[PDB]
Amino acid sequence: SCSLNLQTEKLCYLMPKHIALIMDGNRRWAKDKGLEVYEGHKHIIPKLKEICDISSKLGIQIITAFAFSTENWKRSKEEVDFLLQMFEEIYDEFSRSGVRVSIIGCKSDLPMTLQKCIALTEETTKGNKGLHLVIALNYGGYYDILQATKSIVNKAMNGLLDVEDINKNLFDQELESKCPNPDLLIRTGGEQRVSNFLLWQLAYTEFYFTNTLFPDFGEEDLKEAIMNFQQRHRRFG
Repeated sequence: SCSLNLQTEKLCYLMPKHIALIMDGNRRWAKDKGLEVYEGHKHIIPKLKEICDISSKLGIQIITAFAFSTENWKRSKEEVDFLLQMFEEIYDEFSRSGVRVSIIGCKSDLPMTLQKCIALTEETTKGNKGLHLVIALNYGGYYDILQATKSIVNKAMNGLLDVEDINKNLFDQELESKCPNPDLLIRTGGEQRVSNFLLWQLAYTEFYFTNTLFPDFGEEDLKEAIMNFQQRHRRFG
């Protein structure tokens, strides 16, 4: 059965509280400087830290950043190997910062070195009360919905819930990215797609696509995206 006409609520009841980031344009950035792809990749973590510090001053509370999609597993070993090595630098950039860092995604597929850096990073930052950075590493929208579905099937087979208890709120509590959902998605590098980043979480998100390449994306670029977000609310709010 189904019924939508008496279903009120809404998930989790002018500045965007939560920004989702697709950090694209780094390979393109390297190629048009005549640099190896690896020189572009090296900009990702330090640029993400720079955006966190700017965002924290503007009163943004959450950033979810798409660091490593499941599609990365389809590139040359050397490129994957570079990238999985490179993300250990999350410890160096964030462990002694004022940013609270969580990772979402399938940790088990990552080298135990990366797994332990990730675990150390979450542990040392867990007490920071400023911006919460969620880093999506080996993460997909399909993955999040499937791991949630599996969790609900387990609960049902152990008599913890009835099919009639399955609703927006119950499902949401089982996802790795939970509401409050992103108010604004920013994608750099010119593509106008979400590339299986978040699916469930983007239902009411404002989409902002810029041709700016991630390594050129600075405080000015961010304030422009936010002012655009504010004019959309005056027009459609």
